[PDB]
Amino acid sequence: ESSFVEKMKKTGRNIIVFYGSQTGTAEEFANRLSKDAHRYGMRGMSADPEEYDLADLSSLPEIDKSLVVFCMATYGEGDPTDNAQDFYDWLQETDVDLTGVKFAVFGLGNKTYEHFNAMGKYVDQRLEQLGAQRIFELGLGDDDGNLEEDFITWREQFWPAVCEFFGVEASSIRQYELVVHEDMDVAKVYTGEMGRLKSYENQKPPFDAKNPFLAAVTANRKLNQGTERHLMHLELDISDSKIRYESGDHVAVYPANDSALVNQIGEILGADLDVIMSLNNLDEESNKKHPFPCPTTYRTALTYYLDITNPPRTNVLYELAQYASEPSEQEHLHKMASSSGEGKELYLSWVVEARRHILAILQDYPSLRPPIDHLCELLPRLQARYYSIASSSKVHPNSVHICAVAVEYEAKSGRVNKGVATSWLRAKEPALVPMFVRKSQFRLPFKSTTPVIMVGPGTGIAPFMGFIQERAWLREQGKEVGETLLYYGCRRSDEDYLYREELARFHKDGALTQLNVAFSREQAHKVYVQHLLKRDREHLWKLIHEGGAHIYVCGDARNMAKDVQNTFYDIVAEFGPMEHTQAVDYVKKLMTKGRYSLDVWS
Amino acid sequence: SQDLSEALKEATKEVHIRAENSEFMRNFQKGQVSREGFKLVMASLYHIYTALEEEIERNKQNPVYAPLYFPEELHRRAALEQDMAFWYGPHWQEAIPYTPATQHYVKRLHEVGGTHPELLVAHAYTRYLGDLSGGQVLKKIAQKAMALPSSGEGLAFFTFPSIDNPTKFKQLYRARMNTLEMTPEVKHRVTEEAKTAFLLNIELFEELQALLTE
Ligand SMILES: Cc1cc2nc3c(=O)[nH]c(=O)nc-3n(C[C@H](O)[C@H](O)[C@H](O)COP(=O)(O)OP(=O)(O)OC[C@H]3O[C@@H](n4cnc5c(N)ncnc54)[C@H](O)[C@@H]3O)c2cc1C
Ligand code: HEM
Ligand SMILES: Cc1cc2nc3c(=O)[nH]c(=O)nc-3n(C[C@H](O)[C@H](O)[C@H](O)COP(=O)(O)O)c2cc1C
Repeated sequence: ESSFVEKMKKTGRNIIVFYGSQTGTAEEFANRLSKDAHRYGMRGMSADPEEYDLADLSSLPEIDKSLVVFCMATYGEGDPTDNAQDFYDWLQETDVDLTGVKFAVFGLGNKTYEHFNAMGKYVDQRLEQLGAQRIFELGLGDDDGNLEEDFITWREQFWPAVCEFFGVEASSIRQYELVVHEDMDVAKVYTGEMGRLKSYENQKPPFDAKNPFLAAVTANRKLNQGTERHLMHLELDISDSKIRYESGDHVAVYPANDSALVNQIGEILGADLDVIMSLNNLDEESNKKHPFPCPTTYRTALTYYLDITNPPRTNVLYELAQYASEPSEQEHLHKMASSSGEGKELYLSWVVEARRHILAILQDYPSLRPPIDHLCELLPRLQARYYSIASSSKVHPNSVHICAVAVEYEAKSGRVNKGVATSWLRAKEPALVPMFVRKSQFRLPFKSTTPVIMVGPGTGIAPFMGFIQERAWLREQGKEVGETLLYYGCRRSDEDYLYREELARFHKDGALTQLNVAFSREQAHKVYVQHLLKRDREHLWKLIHEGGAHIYVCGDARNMAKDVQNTFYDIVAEFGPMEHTQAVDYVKKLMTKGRYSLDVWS
Repeated sequence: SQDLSEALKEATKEVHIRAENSEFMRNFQKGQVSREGFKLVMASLYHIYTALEEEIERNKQNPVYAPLYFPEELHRRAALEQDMAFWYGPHWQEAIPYTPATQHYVKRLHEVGGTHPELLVAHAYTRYLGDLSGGQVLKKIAQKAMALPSSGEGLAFFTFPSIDNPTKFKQLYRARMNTLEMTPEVKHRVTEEAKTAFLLNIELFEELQALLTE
């Protein structure tokens, strides 16, 4: 086709978006993205790259306020897509100078492959190498979690940053319309249920994400023996739900921000929380009609529907800039949308790091008198929290037990913050809880004879309690129980050693073969479950290799899980003697076979 | 290798590559199916799963298969029925076709469940695991091709209610197979049967390709 530089100035645009699409996902992203520009300041066009003459790239800065964007999918072992071939090889063997050219890239990928967004990474790197300048972070979409979610996140924060570098700024364009139903009948207003109206009152199965069951809290005891943190065991009765579960399974939970916290926002925002209302999605052919169950109050929303705790995203701060009367105040808000410079430096420091929630922002920015309805547009939905079930359905058919740490801490915000679910959970005294049961493939093996290694430092001991219960049960049934190992860990023996007595009972009952306990602050050198493993290596090896033992790692993911993995690698490497790298292969094979299974979080 | 799961992949490595490069599959992978084309295959599959799941039900308690019984997490019959209702309307019942390839496959299934239970697992390995690997991409190509609702109607067979992570589930499934007690003679039989099952699928794909472009 006739050159794209010409066709931009001819069709009246500044922004251009190229898509490398195989199955049309990249295209989908590209098209939505250039259509965002149109009502966000500028005006974009999405194009198939194979039909335009790509030498014309350093000819882009001839269009004033120009930016170029790339949406490319990673295929195979990190290789390119169809319509992207001409470009790719040119890029590989060019180095003619791109100084002054503005760009940004989004990668479409999957974490189960070891070439994660290799395509996207390449393109993003290469352009910089030629003299060109990046405006926004390279996106790393992931199909293992949810690629779409990763995209939407990235997109949410792109536009605000783009605006700030260039100036532009309609910086305000709405997506919902407020419709007060000021005089309206009572039982057609949502009170915080998740699915249908009065779903929380009319409880019949199916019970799930959209019709939670409300389980009655049978008890709550502080397992925490010290004072450092509060760690708690709760018992949720699911008697007539006829929900089934298996040990190691999750139970998901629908919490409510502490109403006290709620109220402050309402106050300082200065509206009536109890105002019955709806926000209607005005983009008519969007069947996503309200951001949350409507009709309902602001009270009901802030308490049950919206996420008022996890700090703001960049975009919402940019949105809010407009309600600040103070110029200086406005400026700060405007800055924290920049994807780089000082602007990015600040935001990470004073928002995300300091864990300034919505409320804190308002408190720290007096000018912010934004409308409550518009805020109830800009807030993320309250995500449910899930908990590894700490019971066995064979000993507790009618009860789902949870183990958890309650969250609470001095941030750099000066503000003491609270955990939503955990604080909420804590207040539930022996009071109903909306929850469902989601399946995991964290499971005990079929052969009761199969030995088990359980590694569960901290609350990670949770699902493993269920495991232990099940093993105990087996022995009551006269079935042959294999070797059963718990490698647990905590800070100090008298402080936070979860289920001390019951675990010990299990020890002496024969049900738990070895109770190994890593006490980490009982000396000035730290003692971890890896250490314990190292100590026992030979015993472990015979179990894994002769007994055909299963491996379970539950708990902290950042450090612990992969330290444990490394320890296992070393065990393999020395005992059916291998190259380190051979050992890793063996380990990996184990996982595939389904003999090494995890269940972590942060 | 030693473990059933490891063995089967190696034994069907060849067959898989040929199944996936048959004309129907390759075309499908670039997004080239007709509504009739899609309609046919689903119909055929319905019969297969009805037979398979009947046999499973029969032998859910025999230890040559009991460790591979996943009614909650896998069973496809109800889901397939939904898709038949969507694709062939309220009359789907005897409206759906019943190709020769399909028939042969089903009758083999009957035999296997009838006198060779120990081998069921080969069929199961071929089927369910496939659905959790290729299946997810295949579902999503359907939207581009037939542009169906992200309300999900017509793609119940490709949607897995109970299974939160297909990668995770494959994990467990493989372990489950290993838990079956079998002599390596019987292991070899099972491996052979896996190949047979693959062949059965492959024959279907090429049949239906004839009848489309036609
Ligand atoms: C599959 C899965 C299974 C899980 N199982 C369990 C389980 O069995 N038991 C269990 O306790 N948890 C479990 N979790 C984690 C759990 O769901 C929650 O993350 C946790 O319980 C806190 O929820 P909350 O709403 O109470 O706290 P939130 O209100 O969500 O706030 C907690 C968040 O604030 C931040 N934070 C906390 N302390 C600090 C600090 N000092 N400085 C800065 N930031 C901080 C972190 O982002 C933290 O995740 C699991 C998670 C997953 C994904
Ligand atoms: C659309 C083309 C297909 C592609 C690209 C494809 C690709 C793959 C891949 C990459 C795996 C490995 C999964 C993993 O990484 O864990 C796999 C597994 C599998 N596939 Fe396919 N597949 C296709 C179609 C089919 C077909 C037609 C069948 C048979 C009906 C099938 C049956 C299986 C089975 C049974 C497994 C499990 C193998 C194992 O245990 O590792 N697939 N496929
Ligand atoms: C056969 C195949 C192989 C893939 N390999 C990788 C990979 O190695 N690394 C990665 O990050 N993503 C990988 N992906 C993820 C794709 O990029 C992802 O599915 C993307 O959404 C497809 O985009 P498209 O529909 O626009 O082509 C792979 C996808 C497929 C279908």
